[PDB]
Amino acid sequence: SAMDDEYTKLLHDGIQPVAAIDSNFASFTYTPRSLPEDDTSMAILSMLQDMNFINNYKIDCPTLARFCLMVKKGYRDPPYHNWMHAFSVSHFCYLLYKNLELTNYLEDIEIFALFISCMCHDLDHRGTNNSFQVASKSVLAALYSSEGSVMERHHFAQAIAILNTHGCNIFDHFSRKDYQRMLDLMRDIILATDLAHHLRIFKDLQKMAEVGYDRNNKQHHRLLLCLLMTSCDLSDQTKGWKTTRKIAELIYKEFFSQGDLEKAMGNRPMEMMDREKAYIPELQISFMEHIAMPIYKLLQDLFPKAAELYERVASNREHWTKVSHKFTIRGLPSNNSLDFL
Ligand SMILES: Cc1cc([C@H]2CCCN(C(=O)c3ccc4ccccc4c3)C2)n2ncnc2n1
Ligand SMILES: [Mg+2]
Ligand SMILES: [Zn+2]
Repeated sequence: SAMDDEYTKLLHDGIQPVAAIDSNFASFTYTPRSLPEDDTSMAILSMLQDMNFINNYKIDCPTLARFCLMVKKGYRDPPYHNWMHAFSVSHFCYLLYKNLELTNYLEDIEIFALFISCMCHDLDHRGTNNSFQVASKSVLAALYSSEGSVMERHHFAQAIAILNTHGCNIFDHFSRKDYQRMLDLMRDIILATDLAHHLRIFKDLQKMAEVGYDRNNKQHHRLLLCLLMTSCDLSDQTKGWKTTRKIAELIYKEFFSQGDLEKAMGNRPMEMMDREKAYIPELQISFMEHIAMPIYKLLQDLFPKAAELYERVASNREHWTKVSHKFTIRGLPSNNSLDFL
């Protein structure tokens, strides 16, 4: 068994110093997708250690090693919503911790919940979205469609199922009150990853940003955790152009595969999921303008040190404008043939 030897080494070899992963591992310029997948569970432990969660919460090391491997194992391999996505989202949470002084805004247990939620937030994703669950009358829709956020409820339920697996409950020494709090936070934070939920609370986020963050305001904590989660989830867009071009490839491969399935079901896919209609530069510009940029502008409004993130996302949006002309075929194709007509 592969997990078992992986577990044995994770537990008995000791936790690698976070600096040994990469020289700018803690920088907003680092691209966590550069880390070999085989190295990621140890990197999770290193980040947990560096944020002092292992010692502060007296987390059992065998239990933690098992949990981390179980969470990794709990992801399938669609083009985008896979473990490397969850790992990179988790890494960005770590970056927020290291760069933005979250301890001035949030409780320790909230920051811990955010990170664990990042690890778990897309568990068992099947490469299709909430709309598809309903349209395809999936088991997940049968369970959760009446509440909405079908996939996100599933990701949360999967997280709980991992904790309820013998040897994997990293929280089971917590007080009943603290345990209840952690699982409630995980619920809220994972459900916040539904972009429909983000769009619903957007005005509230703006309102919070304009009056000013009040650390004594419980609703402000809740709003901030949502914004931070969303910021982690979309953080691929805060990297260099090469990263975001690759992530566009992954997203649309996943989306177009769904679209093909919808067509086969006799359903007309959304344009962004229809490989015959989707014009990727215009779609990406739309995503950046209408969704990503305002999120990181809000983050900047709240945390001035986050300015560079917004600036990157803005820069990436302008890059799509710049390359768009390359999507139109001028001259002949390289084979000199018009066969594709
Ligand atoms: C890091 C990142 C993550 C994502 C998606 C992840 C899954 C959910 N997403 C959507 O439902 C969604 C919503 C609105 C959209 C509008 C225009 C184009 C695409 C859209 C996609 C976002 N995209 N999509 C494009 N670039 C991304 N970059
Ligand atoms: Mg998700
Ligand atoms: Zn995600």
